[PDB]
Amino acid sequence: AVSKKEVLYFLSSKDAESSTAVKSYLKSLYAGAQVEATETDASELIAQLEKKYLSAQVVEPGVHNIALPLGESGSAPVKRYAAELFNLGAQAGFECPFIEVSKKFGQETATSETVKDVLNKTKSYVSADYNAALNEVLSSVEAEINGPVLFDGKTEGFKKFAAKAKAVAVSRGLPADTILAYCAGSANEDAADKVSKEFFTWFESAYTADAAAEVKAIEAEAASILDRHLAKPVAQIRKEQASAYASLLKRAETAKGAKWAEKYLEDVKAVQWFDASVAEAPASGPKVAA
Amino acid sequence: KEVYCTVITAEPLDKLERVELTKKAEKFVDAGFKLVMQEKIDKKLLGGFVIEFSDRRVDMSTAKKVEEFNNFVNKLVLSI
Amino acid sequence: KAIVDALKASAGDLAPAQAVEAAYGLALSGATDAEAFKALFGVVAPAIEKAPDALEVSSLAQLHVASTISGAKLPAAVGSFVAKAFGLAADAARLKRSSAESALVADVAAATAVAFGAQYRPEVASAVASYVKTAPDGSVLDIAITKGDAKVLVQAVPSSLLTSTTPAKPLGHVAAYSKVREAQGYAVAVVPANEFEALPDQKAKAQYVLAAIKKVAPSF
Amino acid sequence: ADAKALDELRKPKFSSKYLIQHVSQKLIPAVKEWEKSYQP
Repeated sequence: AVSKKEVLYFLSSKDAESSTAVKSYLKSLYAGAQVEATETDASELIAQLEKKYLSAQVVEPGVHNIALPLGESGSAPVKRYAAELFNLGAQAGFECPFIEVSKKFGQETATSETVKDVLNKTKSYVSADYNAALNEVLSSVEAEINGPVLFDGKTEGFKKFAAKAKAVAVSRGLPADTILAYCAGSANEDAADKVSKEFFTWFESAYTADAAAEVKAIEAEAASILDRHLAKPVAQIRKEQASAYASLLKRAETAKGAKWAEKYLEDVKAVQWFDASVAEAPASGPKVAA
Repeated sequence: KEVYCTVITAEPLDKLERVELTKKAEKFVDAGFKLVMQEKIDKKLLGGFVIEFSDRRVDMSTAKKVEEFNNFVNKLVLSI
Repeated sequence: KAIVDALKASAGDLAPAQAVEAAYGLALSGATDAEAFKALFGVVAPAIEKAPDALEVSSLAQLHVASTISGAKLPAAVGSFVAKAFGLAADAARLKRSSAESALVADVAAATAVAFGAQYRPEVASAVASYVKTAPDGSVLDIAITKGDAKVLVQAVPSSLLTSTTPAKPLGHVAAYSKVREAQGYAVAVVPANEFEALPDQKAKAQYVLAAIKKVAPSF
Repeated sequence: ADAKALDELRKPKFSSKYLIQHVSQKLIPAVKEWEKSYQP
């Protein structure tokens, strides 16, 4: 069942087993059942931990429903794959990736008064080739002012670094004059529209260049998995995969009463149903009742 | 019969924020000792206070609470 | 008056999810024509009684808006169920809140504590935890204030519910959220963030909140 | 037997979703009582 907070995440979700328990919960309220009170407590450390583990129950079936565009020509299968991950994050309660990772920077560096510290607390979220390219530009400005560059901004010593780090950003390939003017905006909406259309030209070229690098790594992982597997004899393969299947069924059958292992083995039965419904009529596929 | 201590907070204290802290720290001394006060600012603390009793330190800041929160969460998820 | 008269006779060509967004958009546009709401709810109320799970809760909450504002009544099995589906679709907008709305709602809840009198930080924050009363349909209201039996809700609407032009007035759905709580006993004081965050200091944010409460409930 | 459904045939099978749920049903009620009993 649902605990009244999982069902609020699964309203906007569209995966099947979450839409099955919402339609089972919506059928109960039509049959005279009372909706429980939403809990007006659970302070901001507990509340953002419930968001972490409830978004993960919307993301995890949604990732397994998105087909990877492996070995495709063009950008539109890669843009389909990125658009499916955007709508999955929007259903799981995330905002845009630009808004959600800039929130991650302002959360990590709430107390950092020196710009060397923001390069050392947001090291996990920025590229190590770009963290290094801003640490060299930091030391070139650290040598001139002979002082720690402070994280204030209206200091003129800051824009000794900020006008030099902007030259790195155009050297890396991203237009920082366009990105900054999008999050600040302008007065008229006509000149804010042409800086919006130049920002989303970068943004669509940013996640498609990031989804394709995620696809080109799965293509390269499956190619090195296969070429390691094509070098074995078949009798080695058949007993290595029957051992890993048996080690993973006894991992799921020793744990009983858990919801994860009962639903694991129910899916082992549902794969065997799929193989049995194809053997009845292989020209039509599995039998779907309609 | 005083107790010299220095309190480091994130923001400068209000006069109700001071009286709320004073009876909260006065159970960290096991008498009717009036800890005098001393104020210090460090916004590296994310709110709360630390009481530097010059022999012992009680860290009731939230920056230590969220750091001990994550260490408790990261130990349950490695066991569960 | 020709669009609503077109719905009085051709409300049989619409799907039950299409007939909800017709009547919701009529109740938001201030329609008094009950011959449309008699016809438009004749599509949906058999379909909910056919299969209640067919429409999503985002569309079931639009029917509780439409059956409240023009007041055209649903069956007792449907209207009790659709009112429970407004509590569900309001918390999903609150659980999945944009977190610049959460940075705004926690700012409006602070400035409505300054307006009711709190000059120190432990007495501001002790009040904002008391404003989080539960709505009678099961929902959570972030600023729910009561003086005796007179209840005032303060609702903040950041930018997502504002018109994207230069006047920047709030969209039609904030009147939907007002008039449903107003039928539950609240005097909704809507504060938009194009006006609220233009103020320079916190007590000026408190006087804009208190001007918004006195404009709605004059006893507060 | 055969011809199951469509709305439960759309389920992605070996996703986690329940090992994630097993943690959040044993982390959230175990960390609710951590911060209500928390003294430095």
